[PDB]
Amino acid sequence: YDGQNCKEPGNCWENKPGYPEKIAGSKYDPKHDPVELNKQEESIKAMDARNAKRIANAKSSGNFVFDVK
Amino acid sequence: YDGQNCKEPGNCWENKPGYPEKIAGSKYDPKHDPVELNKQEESIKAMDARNAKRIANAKSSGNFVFDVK
Amino acid sequence: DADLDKQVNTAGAWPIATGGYYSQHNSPLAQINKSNVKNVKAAWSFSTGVLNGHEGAPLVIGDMMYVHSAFPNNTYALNLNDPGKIVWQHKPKQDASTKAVMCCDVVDRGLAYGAGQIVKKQANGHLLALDAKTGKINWEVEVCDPKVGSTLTQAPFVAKDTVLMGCSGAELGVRGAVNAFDLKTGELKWRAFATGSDDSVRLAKDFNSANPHYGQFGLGTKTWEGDAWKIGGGTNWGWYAYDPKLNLFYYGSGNPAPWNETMRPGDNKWTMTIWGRDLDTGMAKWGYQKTPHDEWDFAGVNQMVLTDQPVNGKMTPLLSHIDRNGILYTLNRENGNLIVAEKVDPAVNVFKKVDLKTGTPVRDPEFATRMDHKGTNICPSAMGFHNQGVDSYDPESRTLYAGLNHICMDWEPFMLPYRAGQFFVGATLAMYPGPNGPTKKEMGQIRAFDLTTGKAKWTKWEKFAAWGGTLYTKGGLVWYATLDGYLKALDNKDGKELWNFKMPSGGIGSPMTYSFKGKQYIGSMYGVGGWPGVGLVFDLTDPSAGLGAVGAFRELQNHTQMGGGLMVFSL
Amino acid sequence: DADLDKQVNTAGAWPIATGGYYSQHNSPLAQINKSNVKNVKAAWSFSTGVLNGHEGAPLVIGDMMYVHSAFPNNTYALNLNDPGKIVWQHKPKQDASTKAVMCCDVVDRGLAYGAGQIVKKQANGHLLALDAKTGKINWEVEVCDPKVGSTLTQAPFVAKDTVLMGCSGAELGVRGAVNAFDLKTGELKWRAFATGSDDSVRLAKDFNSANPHYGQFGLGTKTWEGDAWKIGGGTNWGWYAYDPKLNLFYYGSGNPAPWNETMRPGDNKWTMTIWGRDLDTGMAKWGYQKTPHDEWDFAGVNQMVLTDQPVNGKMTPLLSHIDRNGILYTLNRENGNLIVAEKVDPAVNVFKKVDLKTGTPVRDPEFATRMDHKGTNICPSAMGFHNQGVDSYDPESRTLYAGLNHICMDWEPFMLPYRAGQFFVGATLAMYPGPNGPTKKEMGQIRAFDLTTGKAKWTKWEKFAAWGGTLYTKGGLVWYATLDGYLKALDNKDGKELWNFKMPSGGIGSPMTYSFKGKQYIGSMYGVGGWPGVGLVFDLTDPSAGLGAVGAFRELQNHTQMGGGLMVFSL
Ligand SMILES: O=C(O)c1cc(C(=O)O)c2c(n1)C(=O)C(=O)c1cc(C(=O)O)[nH]c1-2
Ligand SMILES: O=C(O)c1cc(C(=O)O)c2c(n1)C(=O)C(=O)c1cc(C(=O)O)[nH]c1-2
Ligand SMILES: [Ca+2]
Ligand SMILES: [Ca+2]
Repeated sequence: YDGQNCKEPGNCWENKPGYPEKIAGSKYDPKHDPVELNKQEESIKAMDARNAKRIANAKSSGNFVFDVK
Repeated sequence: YDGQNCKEPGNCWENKPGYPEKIAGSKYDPKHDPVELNKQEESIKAMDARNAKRIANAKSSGNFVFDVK
Repeated sequence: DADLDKQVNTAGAWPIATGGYYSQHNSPLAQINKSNVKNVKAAWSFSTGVLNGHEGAPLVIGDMMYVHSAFPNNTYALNLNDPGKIVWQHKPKQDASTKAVMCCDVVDRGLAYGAGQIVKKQANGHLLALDAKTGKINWEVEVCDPKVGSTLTQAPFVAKDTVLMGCSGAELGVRGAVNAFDLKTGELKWRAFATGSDDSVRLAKDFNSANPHYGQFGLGTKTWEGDAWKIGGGTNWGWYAYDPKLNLFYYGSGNPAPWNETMRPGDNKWTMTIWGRDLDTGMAKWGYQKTPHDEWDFAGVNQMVLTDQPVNGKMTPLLSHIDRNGILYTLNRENGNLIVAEKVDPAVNVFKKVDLKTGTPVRDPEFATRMDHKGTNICPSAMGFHNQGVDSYDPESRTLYAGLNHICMDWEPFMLPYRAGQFFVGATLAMYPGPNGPTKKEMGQIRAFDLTTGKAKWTKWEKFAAWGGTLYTKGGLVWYATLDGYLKALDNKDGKELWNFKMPSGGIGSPMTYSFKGKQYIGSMYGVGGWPGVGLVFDLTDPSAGLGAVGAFRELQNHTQMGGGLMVFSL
Repeated sequence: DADLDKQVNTAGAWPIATGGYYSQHNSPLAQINKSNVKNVKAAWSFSTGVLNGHEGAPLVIGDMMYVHSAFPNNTYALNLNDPGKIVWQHKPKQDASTKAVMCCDVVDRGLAYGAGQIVKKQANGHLLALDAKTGKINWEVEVCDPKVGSTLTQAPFVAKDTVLMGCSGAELGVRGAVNAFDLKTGELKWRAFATGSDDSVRLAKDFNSANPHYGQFGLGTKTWEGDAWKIGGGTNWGWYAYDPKLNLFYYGSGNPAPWNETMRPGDNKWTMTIWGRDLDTGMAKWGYQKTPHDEWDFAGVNQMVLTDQPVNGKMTPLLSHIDRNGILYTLNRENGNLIVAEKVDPAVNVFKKVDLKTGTPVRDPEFATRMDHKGTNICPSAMGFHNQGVDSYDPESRTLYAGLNHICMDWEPFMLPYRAGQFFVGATLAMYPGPNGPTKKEMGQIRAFDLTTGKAKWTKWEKFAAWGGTLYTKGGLVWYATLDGYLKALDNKDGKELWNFKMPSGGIGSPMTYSFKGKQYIGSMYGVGGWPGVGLVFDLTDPSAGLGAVGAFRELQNHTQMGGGLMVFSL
């Protein structure tokens, strides 16, 4: 794995001698938990709605408040 | 109570108008708990013992060490 | 904005962390010069009352100075007419747990200024705009969430009516994005992730059109197996640069997660890449990945320096940057063409070199990292040959004065799960000084470079890493702070030491300069910390602790202690 | 001991916190004078890595400087040849609960030196002797017990082969005592209590033979009702003085407990007493009770200054002292005779005056304290017209330069139980500026006194209390640090301000001076705290909080933040 063998342009990755080409099903399988994976997304969704809630309850009053709800 | 009327040398205390001459039994009785009042002496006593063990413990070997028993 | 444009155009002001839009971190002030320097003396000081790493430098806007501290990220406004009085201060109420999801000290790289407001963040993810004269809070929004290990540490960046902010957390497996807010109201404009779909990443239809071999569409997921990119890293916690003409802003995206390479096959795009994005839409114009499939934690966030220099005797718009990987890169800031890609020190061995044709690092297997194998004598170390510091540029001699680390490592990875809000490193290291120091002991250098040739003019060695950066003032001096506690002034010509002063604590920021009532002052933060000072800051004794950093910096302890504040100097 | 006297007699050394055995806290160095003081600049700095008030000053022996911090009491050794490096350091392991029993910030007034040993204490009750060269511990013993509310803060005092040390805690009912320890072994020689039997108080056969009216035998039991003396206070946490010819040592014992005067009828002897005790036996030769039955917390621990001056033409061995009560006292140090007992400011109202014949204060009932009553416009406040500061004396003009406080209060006691290890105060106060400041907001003054008449030569006003003291150097300057952060230099002649520097934080110690390779230096700790700064170091807001102090120093925050360090100056 020298970085010069590219399947496609910008995709030159290769497994190291002795390592799977695909991680799943092997002893190196991360076995990631889906719900755990989505945690960041859910977080952004929430916080995003909080800020719209924050900035909206201000464009109308004239006075900004963070402790919105 | 001006500080100038002394019972004897070095003892010039006087009760202020309307305050009792002796506190015990009055509305200002501190009602001190003897068990509480003796703590400092007991503590000192114990401390003295530990320290005496340390200087001896090292006067005989020649290497100070705090931990003793 | 027009307000910042005004400040940027005023002599002696310092409204931008990096020195200006181009981030050359220099100054035309020449009242202090090589003939003078010996007489510079302390003028006044200020304690923040917080310990830990004091990164960044204060902002000077008019007769006001703005100082910032480590967590809990307090703000102090001082009128230069009487440094003794604190006009307004902002002191956040932040949960103390925030601290536990921060990898490399509870640092803060600084403030930003725009539209007569101070743009400031908080480690716990809040971002705010405060009036600059009263400190009244104009708006307050949430950018990051510490419960998923995401925090703020970089300085906000302001250009036109936009503030750019990126969260930290790749060591906790956080998926990097550059967030854009409205200066005036703090409402989100757009978000550009480092991994994912073309839509999340925001590539324009002409993305890399001039360099198709760099890669284009869909690499965001194909260079990853499954949803591994969802906790893929690539956070941008470094510095920005901006080209008002082109209306493009540039920055590096960080390391892929976990540190354990065998857990994430693929090129891991678009982490470790230098970007060219339209300020208004955030759509990528060009993007070049410096370290495809990272194996060493070379988070590619370092400073971007924009210059206008002759290349092959023709004038070209360049972008320059010294990566953690140990390569100095020079590209055309217009279309992303690769012009220079040289090793900052011959000690670099992860790559044989970087092929300008393939635009790829020619990897050396002997110095790679993989499961069941302990890599040894890998250079650079994870701390890199260059970190978070801001370097300067002398526009006359066309020289960049770099603060480099000379540190190597030992590395062996290990498997571990992922829990949203916990550390996700998966590697055990040992760090030590590189091999080229004059006594095989030095860990720092101030090296001067030609950006178009990538060649070094001179070198000044330092006992410890040159972490903070350098500043360049037209008087012919290169100013820097050291981990062991001194502020030094070198002769730009040969790097010989003209002056120094022993500060309370080592410095982890870069000096700044300003003018007040016709007098030039040099400003510096003090209060050692950051990755280098974790042993000293948390009381670590384990060499392996602090991600391998503790062993390396064992001796710092006998040279300095914690601190937190500012010192100003002048004639 | 012999080693101490060697250092005492070596020019430009500083082996005693107080300046010498006589505690005049002055110096013969005349390199810096009224004519070149303008030129003094910061020479070097060092951070302790700890916050909270940094009281005291460093010690200089040979080419070594020993610096100390606030709790947890670290010690750092520096060769003056190279301030950048920490030769040795001592960092104790102390339980954080220790802090909960320290009344007035977690402060430490400094180190001592004797027999080639650095003597240091810990807030938690230990006292050690460490090699001055290597920091190796020679002996370590317990002095006080934090479990009953006893902690250590004062600077140890060394004289001959003995080390004097007293614990703090009158605010928690601690019965004060001076403890004398063997310099070489740390074994206890004796202990002289401030209350109880004459045997425990250690009175000599001829105690007060020249002034029988001061009181003699049986009063440490007889001036209390029952057993109240057992938790009677009288701790000595101030400064000491020593006359080698006379073999006497001098010091003041503190305030009686509780603060609630109604709970302890009696003169409460021998608290609030100035002592003349034999160094080898610890037996009192004389004892002058300044404040019989304290009703204001006027703890009598202030510095004792020995001078030899003519009184009515007769050269007399004197002891001078400014108590919390607002009275400047001058006695004959051999016999305890009272010569001067004068107000340091006309605002003193607790007493009409001190009767030199009766030797007691003539009380003004209007400013007394007592249950079920709120006393207002009491001057001085609990904080006193003088506190822990270390003042200086010019042997040539024969003037003492005092740092005073100008604070008054309102007070009203309340009944409470005594439980060991728990606070035992019983008073609510509000403190505020005294009446004489120019704008009526000033709470500090630098006042120059004649010790034989107790008359002021000049006055300098200060916004904030003059808490740390002053230093006098033969060049004709009075040096001091302010709570708002400046080290200043005045003309000893008229108190006019000749120089100043803004340090990172407020100073609560007194400046020191030494020689090194032919240059005189001025050293000053920085880092606000102590009683005046508790609002700031603890983030209190209740004006009533911090024993009344918070309301009084509420504006200190707009001028300074915490710190921790040393700043050295020179030409
Ligand atoms: O992966 C990240 O998101 C992230 C964040 C930070 C940070 O914000 O301080 C650092 C790093 N990585 C990092 O790799 C690193 O070497 C580092 C050094 C420092 C520092 O301030 O000195 N921060 C960080
Ligand atoms: O009664 C005591 O035992 C005791 C101890 C201390 C101390 O050790 O700091 C102070 C006081 N009292 C005290 O009354 C006082 O006003 C005070 C001020 C300070 C300080 O350093 O600022 N310490 C103390
Ligand atoms: Ca990282
Ligand atoms: Ca007290």
